[PDB]
Amino acid sequence: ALDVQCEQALQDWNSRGDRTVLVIAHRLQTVQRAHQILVLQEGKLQKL
Amino acid sequence: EGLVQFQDVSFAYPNRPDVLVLQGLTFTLRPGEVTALVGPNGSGKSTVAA
Ligand SMILES: Nc1ncnc2c1ncn2[C@@H]1O[C@H](COP(=O)(O)OP(=O)(O)OP(=O)(O)O)[C@@H](O)[C@H]1O
Ligand SMILES: [Mg+2]
Repeated sequence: ALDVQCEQALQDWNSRGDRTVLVIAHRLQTVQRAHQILVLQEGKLQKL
Repeated sequence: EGLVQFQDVSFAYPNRPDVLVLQGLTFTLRPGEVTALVGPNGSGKSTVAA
């Protein structure tokens, strides 16, 4: 529930090199800039 | 029919009536058509729905 401008602003500055971050997204939206991607379906993890 | 008409509608919440959330909204919803209402947060869209 965030407008596009704020979504872009809060894209990847969360991490500071000493913070672990887990970004849960319904789709692959503004998450391709993440070091690791984990796809989950019906409670099972799918390898890339 | 389902034909809605906003005519210069303005609104301020009763708890804070000095601030106007909506100013001079004029538009019309006609049956068989879709009217998207887009904008940033706090613009007043949910206020229009209410
Ligand atoms: N019950 C309330 N009393 C006073 N102010 C309110 C109330 N509900 C909302 N507001 C204020 O009215 C303004 C518009 O809110 P509204 O929910 O209509 O905006 P919106 O554009 O639909 O928001 P969003 O895009 O985040 O869904 C905001 O500044 C909000 O803080
Ligand atoms: Mg809203």
